[PDB]
Amino acid sequence: MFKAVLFDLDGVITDTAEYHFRAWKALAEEIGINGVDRQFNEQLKGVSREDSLQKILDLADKKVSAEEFKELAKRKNDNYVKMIQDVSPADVYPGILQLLKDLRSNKIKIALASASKNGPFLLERMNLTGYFDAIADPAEVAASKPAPDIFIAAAHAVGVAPSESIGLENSQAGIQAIKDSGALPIGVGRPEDLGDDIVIVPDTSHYTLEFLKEVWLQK
Ligand code: NA
Repeated sequence: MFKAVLFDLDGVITDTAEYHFRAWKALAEEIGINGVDRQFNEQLKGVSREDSLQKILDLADKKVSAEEFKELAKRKNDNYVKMIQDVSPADVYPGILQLLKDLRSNKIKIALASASKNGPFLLERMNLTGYFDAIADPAEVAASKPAPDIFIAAAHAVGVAPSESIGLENSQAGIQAIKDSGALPIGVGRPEDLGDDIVIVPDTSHYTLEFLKEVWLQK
């Protein structure tokens, strides 16, 4: 039987992408740049804070000093941190609290494998801290998704190998990272995005202990 489940945060436990988008849009309005919409925002996902800002400036060929650039970037982060003060237990995705309860009661380890610099804080705001055995620190990995480093780190932190683990993700890069770690992926989304060679469920309500056990047996 699998010994651990490795969770991403965004797209699995809750939505942080909406708050990043609102913070970038507010920044662009402040500096007078048009075109930061949700389609455009697809180009900012999984990209560094600095590269995202540059893509926004390039919409208007807008030049700023190195100083101004550093401070516009920090300003957007400050706004994002303000916005997530309102996250609550009601923001947890369907199925996820019941899964955490069932994993804990069956002595299966629970770890976070997220790029979020605010993971510990967000789990505290959602009242989930007491379910998690470890949180991998994204500041300590040498390579980001699709590299396997953050999934290796999450597994190791709870005393298991990835090969003993299931990983849950909604992104192409995260699924590849789980695959290359040695863990078993179960995606949430559609195979058109995530692949034909893994099990995929259409939404998080399908993530049940019974289903995870079925997928592990059949792998
Ligand atoms: Na995700």
